[PDB]
Amino acid sequence: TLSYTLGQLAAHVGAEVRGDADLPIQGLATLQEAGPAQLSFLANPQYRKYLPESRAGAVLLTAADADGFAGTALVVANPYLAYASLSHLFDRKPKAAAGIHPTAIVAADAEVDPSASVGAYAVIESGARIGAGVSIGAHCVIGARSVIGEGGWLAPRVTLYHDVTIGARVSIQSGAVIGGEGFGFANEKGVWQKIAQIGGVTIGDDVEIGANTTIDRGALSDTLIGNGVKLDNQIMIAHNVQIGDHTAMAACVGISGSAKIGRHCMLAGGVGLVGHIEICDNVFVTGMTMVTRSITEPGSYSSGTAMQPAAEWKKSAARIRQLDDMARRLQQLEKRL
Amino acid sequence: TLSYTLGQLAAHVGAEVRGDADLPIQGLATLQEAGPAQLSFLANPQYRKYLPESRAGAVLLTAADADGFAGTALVVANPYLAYASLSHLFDRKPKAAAGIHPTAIVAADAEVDPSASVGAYAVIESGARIGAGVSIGAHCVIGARSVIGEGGWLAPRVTLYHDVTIGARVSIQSGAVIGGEGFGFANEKGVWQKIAQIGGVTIGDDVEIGANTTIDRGALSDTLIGNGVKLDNQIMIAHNVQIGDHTAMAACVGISGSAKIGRHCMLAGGVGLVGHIEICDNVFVTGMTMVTRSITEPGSYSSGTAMQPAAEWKKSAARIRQLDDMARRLQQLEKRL
Amino acid sequence: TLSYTLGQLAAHVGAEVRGDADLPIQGLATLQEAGPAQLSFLANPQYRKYLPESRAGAVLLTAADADGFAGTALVVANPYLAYASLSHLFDRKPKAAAGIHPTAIVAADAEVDPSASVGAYAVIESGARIGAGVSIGAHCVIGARSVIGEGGWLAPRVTLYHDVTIGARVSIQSGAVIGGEGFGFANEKGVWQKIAQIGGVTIGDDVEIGANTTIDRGALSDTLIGNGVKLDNQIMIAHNVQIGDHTAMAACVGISGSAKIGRHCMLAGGVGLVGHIEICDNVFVTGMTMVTRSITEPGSYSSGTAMQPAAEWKKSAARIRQLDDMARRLQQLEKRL
Ligand SMILES: O=C(O)CCC(=O)c1cccc2ccccc12
Ligand SMILES: O=C(O)CCC(=O)c1cccc2ccccc12
Ligand SMILES: O=C(O)CCC(=O)c1cccc2ccccc12
Ligand SMILES: [Mg+2]
Repeated sequence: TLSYTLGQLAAHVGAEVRGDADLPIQGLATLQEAGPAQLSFLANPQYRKYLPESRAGAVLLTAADADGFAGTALVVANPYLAYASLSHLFDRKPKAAAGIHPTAIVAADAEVDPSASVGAYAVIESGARIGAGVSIGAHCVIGARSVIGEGGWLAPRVTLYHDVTIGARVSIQSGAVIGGEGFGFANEKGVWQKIAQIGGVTIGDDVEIGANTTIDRGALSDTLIGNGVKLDNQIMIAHNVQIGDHTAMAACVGISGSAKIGRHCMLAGGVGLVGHIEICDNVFVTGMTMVTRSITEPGSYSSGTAMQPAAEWKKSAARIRQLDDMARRLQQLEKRL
Repeated sequence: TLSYTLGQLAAHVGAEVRGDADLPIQGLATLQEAGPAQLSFLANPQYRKYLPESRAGAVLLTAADADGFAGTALVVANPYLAYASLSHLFDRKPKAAAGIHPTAIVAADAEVDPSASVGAYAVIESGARIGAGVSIGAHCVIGARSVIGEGGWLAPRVTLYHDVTIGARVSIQSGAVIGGEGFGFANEKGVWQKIAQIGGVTIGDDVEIGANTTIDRGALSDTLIGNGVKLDNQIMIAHNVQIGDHTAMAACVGISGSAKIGRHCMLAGGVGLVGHIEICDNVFVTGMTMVTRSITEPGSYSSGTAMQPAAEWKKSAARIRQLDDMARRLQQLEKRL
Repeated sequence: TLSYTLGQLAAHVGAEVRGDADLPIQGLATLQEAGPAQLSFLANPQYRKYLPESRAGAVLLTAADADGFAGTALVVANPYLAYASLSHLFDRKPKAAAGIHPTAIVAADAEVDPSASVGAYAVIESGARIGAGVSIGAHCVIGARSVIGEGGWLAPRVTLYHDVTIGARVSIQSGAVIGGEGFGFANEKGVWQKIAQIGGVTIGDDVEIGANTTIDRGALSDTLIGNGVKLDNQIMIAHNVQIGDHTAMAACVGISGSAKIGRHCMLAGGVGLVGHIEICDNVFVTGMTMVTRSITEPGSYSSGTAMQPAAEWKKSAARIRQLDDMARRLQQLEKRL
């Protein structure tokens, strides 16, 4: 097991020990799943009720929660952010150290920093470029002239096409496909005719791309993902979308061709965006919303209906089908009075 | 071709022959696509009209349907369940018999039952564990310390991360990713900060996982899939979801972080569940529903609207935008009478 | 760089030069991103305002737009379709010329036209059949007795199962899975029992299949994709669906078991179709629509609600919950007058 003292861990997030710093810790855990060997935290004002009964060894707490506290504490401004920081010290994910696999193919035109690792059966086409301390997983395919900046981590079975440019510290889960040819077809008298896709992709720094997520290449200009953009799993980004820095998109979100999302935007799960619209900075879209027109006011937007028992849903739908009569009924009365 | 007598096939589901058991059969087919060489069935009271004209050789039938029947029958309590049983005898899917491929990599720390098969270019990291009569397809990646119980069938290009524990008789279609790092980020003054994902996955026995489906690893505790849980394709299960045994989820369903589904639940296609809610046992959610709050009453739940021609949809939406006036109009009249 | 004269390019789409045909061109570009080295076009009557200020070298234009035009033009009936045609001459996607990779496995029972290419670590099972001038990418898996007609292009990490038959000039982006076993289970007293999937797939000619798209094999008959059918990314086609020739489906669309779509149909993004319904020819379904019943009238169909600010959405939902009172209120008044 990986284990550390409260002192080593307090050091990492600059906390104050309020028991004994000598106490070993072997992993992290929620308030009411935590053992004596484990560090927890209170982030939610709500779970304030559940703190005393925790068998946690130690607890990341604001000075306020820590005050009159039965146990040993680690005191910090933001427990959750400290929790977030500490989480990496307990990550048991393997880290295949530097060098290529004999199996992995690499074109003679491909630069590949010595500090980087390429896993089994990998492939790397002509003009590729693997920046420093990058980690490329097994069965990954990098396409021609595609670029992963330093600190990148690509899980196995990730595919880049030709002409995909990525900043530093990229994180890409398995199954991801970047630079694919999206729907582009013209209608010649009711037959679809292939518009070839001759843009590429450009992705800034510190970007997460979740598993089985697809990002289409541009039609002419590049598909643009800004810096610190966090994309969950099963996401679809069409050709020529632009995403503002620090925008977060939850799972199963689909953005149509040429849509532009400003900065610090949050799209909840299974949001769709029609093509050729613009979303201004600081927009929250609630889950399974269909965004149909550009957004200029920052704030929160929804579509959908209240969940009901199916029977009540049928009565609602029917009450909705009779709105016309009700407005006819209501105009006949408007006359006589 | 694979072929069998009505007797061999009656044996397998303990049916009564009501023609001659000597009659060869070469495959199965629907009532009104069936040839003389083929066994059909009546499961639907509805298709009772379509039975006489069937050119089926033989028909799995309840005693009731079989009575006064022109053709040769196989009599059973449940034709459809008998149909289901017989279906496997006509499955032409290859079965790469035991042993590893020279190509496949296996770490020295990995146990791999002799009875199991590992296909071309496979990969198996340190501390892996391939139970007995498991079948691992080509380009599969098993991650470190991950465990497939006996009878497992993993199609090609399936990915397990580190620390994925799976019961017996697992069936996983291609493209599936289990143990991926889902969206977990804290907001440091408008920048997303990686919460590392240090849970794993635990999956019980007799579980189906469809193609390109993703199951996230836990943040701290494991992601939990109970026994006999049937997940269609393109599904997304976020970190720390719990699924009750015998729950079925149709394609394109997305379950957010920490949601709990009880047992014998049915989620129709493209249902979404917001995070941190609980669904009690025996809930049916109709297709493309957004479930926003916990469910305590067993039964059937919906959201969405009646499909209309687009023009009528526009008149509905407009009739809905004027509900406020209609309640103002209706309060002015409420006064004077 | 690839470069061509206006004359060579006018030749390809039979246009009339209305400056000098000697002028080299190095790529294509939108009206107001175009440099002097680049050919643009006016397809949209809307962007007619943006033509004069374009730094485009040359512009594909209808005679009408070209008339009194400051720059050098290429004159054609349909600029956009000419644009579509020309686009392929600037496609920088690599093209791994004929022959197999030493790495690639091929069964002795597999025919593989000499004109075709199979990339690194590919796999091709018994009874396969790679028609002429087909291109199979790295890590592709073709399953047993599956057939790609001539002119096919399969990106890397594409998976075919056993018994998948495909016409000519197929285009399949990465991550695609064709012939997977979809949800098929019977309920034996609340336990799901595997119905084996013993149909295959049949796909006509000139078909696009986008990335991470899944197409299920048939239960008994084949899954059917007609000719010139264009499927975007992240799409799910259940067992035994039928798609009419020239039907287009945008990204994240999900079609349930046994649904039939006629010809020249357009499904916008994230449309769902319930199983066992029929859609007649020439139907447009707007984005994120749930189609619940068969469609017989050609035209345009919708479900969903108008996007609102979340607050207004809450007032709408509440105004909708009080429709019953409003119809009670409206019946009490209907009495007294
Ligand atoms: O659920 C939360 O409350 C936050 C994350 C989120 O938006 C999400 C993730 C996955 C599937 C979903 C389905 C419906 C609504 C939301 C989601
Ligand atoms: O369609 C049925 O009636 C049963 C299976 C099912 O729920 C389904 C599967 C795939 C896509 C869907 C889209 C909308 C609604 C349902 C589905
Ligand atoms: O958006 C257009 O206007 C045309 C293409 C399209 O229908 C689309 C593509 C991807 C995601 C979507 C989400 C919602 C609505 C439409 C889409
Ligand atoms: Mg979806």
